Amino acid sequence: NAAQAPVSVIGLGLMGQALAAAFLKAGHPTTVWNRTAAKADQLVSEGATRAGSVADAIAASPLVVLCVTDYGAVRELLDPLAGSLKGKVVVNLTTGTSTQARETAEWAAGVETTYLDGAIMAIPPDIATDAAVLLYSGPKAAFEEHEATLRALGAAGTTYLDTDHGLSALYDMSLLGIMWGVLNGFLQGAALLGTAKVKATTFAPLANTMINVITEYVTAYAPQIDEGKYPAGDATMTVHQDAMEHLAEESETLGISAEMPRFFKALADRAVADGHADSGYAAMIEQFRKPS
Amino acid sequence: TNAAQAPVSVIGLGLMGQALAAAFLKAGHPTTVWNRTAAKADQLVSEGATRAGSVADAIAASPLVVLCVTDYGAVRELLDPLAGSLKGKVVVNLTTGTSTQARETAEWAAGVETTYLDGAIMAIPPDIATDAAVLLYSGPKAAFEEHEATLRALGAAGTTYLDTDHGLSALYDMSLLGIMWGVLNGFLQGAALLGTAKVKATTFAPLANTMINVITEYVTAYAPQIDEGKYPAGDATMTVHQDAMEHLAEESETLGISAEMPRFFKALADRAVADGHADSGYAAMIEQFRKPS
Ligand SMILES: NC(=O)c1ccc[n+]([C@@H]2O[C@H](COP(=O)([O-])OP(=O)(O)OC[C@H]3O[C@@H](n4cnc5c(N)ncnc54)[C@H](OP(=O)(O)O)[C@@H]3O)[C@@H](O)[C@H]2O)c1
Ligand SMILES: NC(=O)c1ccc[n+]([C@@H]2O[C@H](COP(=O)([O-])OP(=O)(O)OC[C@H]3O[C@@H](n4cnc5c(N)ncnc54)[C@H](OP(=O)(O)O)[C@@H]3O)[C@@H](O)[C@H]2O)c1
Repeated sequence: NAAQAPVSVIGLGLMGQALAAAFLKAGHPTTVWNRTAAKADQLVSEGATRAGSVADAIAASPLVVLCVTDYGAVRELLDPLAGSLKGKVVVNLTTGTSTQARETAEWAAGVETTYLDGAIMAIPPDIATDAAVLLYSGPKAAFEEHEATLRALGAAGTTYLDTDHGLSALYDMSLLGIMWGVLNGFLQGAALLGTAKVKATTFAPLANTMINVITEYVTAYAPQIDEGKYPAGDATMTVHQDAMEHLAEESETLGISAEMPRFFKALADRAVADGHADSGYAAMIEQFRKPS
Repeated sequence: TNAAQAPVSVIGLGLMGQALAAAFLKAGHPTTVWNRTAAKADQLVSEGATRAGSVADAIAASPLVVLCVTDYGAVRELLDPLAGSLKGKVVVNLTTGTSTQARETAEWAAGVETTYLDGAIMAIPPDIATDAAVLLYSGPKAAFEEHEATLRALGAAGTTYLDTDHGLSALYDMSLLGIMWGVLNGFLQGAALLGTAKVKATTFAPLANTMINVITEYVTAYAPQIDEGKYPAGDATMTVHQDAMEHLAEESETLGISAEMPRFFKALADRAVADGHADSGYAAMIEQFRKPS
């Protein structure tokens, strides 16, 4: 039970406030602390306990969640309190780099404390909804002990990765790259359809229907990438390349941007040059691996 | 019982045409077929399709006539000579082409008093007649409604009417392919990045798909902002997007993979910031996609 699983939240910015709110509404006794005291007021009025100091906030709970600007801020808060951390589980949902995650984990074992490094794939209003994804890396046992508590932040999207703490930051970037790819795809299409007086609101649901179809292509292409074998099946790179041609041309003609379609065409042109005219789109992995 | 009463002819039996005729046949339509190279019809004829001897026979055989050939040059070559023969027929042209070709062909069709729908197929042949198939139609609404049930044999869930401008089918086609490449390139970027830490693409795939599903909700929220020209930050400012694109690009260069796409994405964001949209949400990016380059 949640009443038997206390948790402290250190950092009550926009995201930290929503995490504390989620812990509280799921029935955890929730201790909070922020450098700027007034950011706790709304949460205190709703039943959270205001800690007197960072030390108190750590002592209050066996599970300690951090969510501040950067890992500089994290070290500033925790360095002085090494002794205070023994036997606690620290869950750091601050966004940072791979190396920061790994170095912080190293420092934590050094002072005998358990450390998970997380990454939040969500905006504050989506915390505690099925739309929330939250990634955790580090010791599996500590994740299992606190799984039920952590699921208060997003029951469906709470996801353990592996032991390397640095995976959380890598998966974060990788998923954001997908987000920008999807959204830029949609925006290109809205601009094109806009020249024929089609509204983006009219286009959205059909765009989403298509995005859902494409997830099946992701699933089919994945083993091809791992095996290094790129059978055309469906459609050759030559067919993709020709279709990219038409998108670029019709974009230049109708008076909108053609930069992305031309950039996409260039990548395909390189795969053709490397011998993959008759291979399928999975062969494009080779272009994304080539430096600069 | 309905399909037995709804004949359809298919003109063009290439890889895609064969799958369309197969779908019509297995849904119980009496299906007449014709191909220039006559032997490509054998498999379908053996399964119960009628071999039309000529294009004219194929047109006489059915009230609904579907074409699916290489290009609109091929389409005109086949149909021009048969103007008079087409009165009272519905011609459904699922050949891929440009906007202008659709509109010119529709003009020719009214000229010879026939009904003409211009379609585009967003599917591979094996996906025809599955819930994965999307098929787009533009032109007269009444003709689409009359034959909707029959057409749904090609993909019951994804058979979609757009509007009266015949040219819309080709525009929507391109727009959706752009989305496909954006999704797939996003996935490939991520697989290459995770591959440096010995994470397999198959381990990454399910999480990538979970995330793609979440992103559909962002598309839905951004769409009205685009139509209204008002781009409230809500969630995440362009400054936040810009910084995160920075980190993706840097970590990519460091780990020895391509950083061209992340840098290209950053460039577009840099221009939105320069135009004053630091505190706007991602919908403000529509302005960059509308600028001629
Ligand atoms: N907002 C989102 O949608 C979102 C999504 C995913 C991930 N994240 C990540 O979550 C983390 C927090 O984001 P946010 O949205 O809450 O940012 P924010 O609203 O700007 O708040 C930042 C928090 O860090 C604290 N802080 C900064 N420097 C500090 C220091 N030296 N000592 C003590 N406290 C310090 C702030 O204290 P004061 O309140 O005293 O200034 C505040 O509690 C970031 O790493 C962010 O990238 C955010
Ligand atoms: N394959 C796909 O995944 C796919 C997906 C979406 C859209 N499409 C579109 O579907 C259309 C057909 O593609 P496909 O994949 O079926 O191509 P295909 O396998 O190359 O077949 C082309 C068809 O067009 C016929 N043809 C070409 N010129 C002709 C002419 N002058 N007179 C009579 N017939 C002619 C061919 O007859 P012969 O057999 O006698 O050559 C054949 O039946 C294309 O516009 C394509 O872009 C295909």
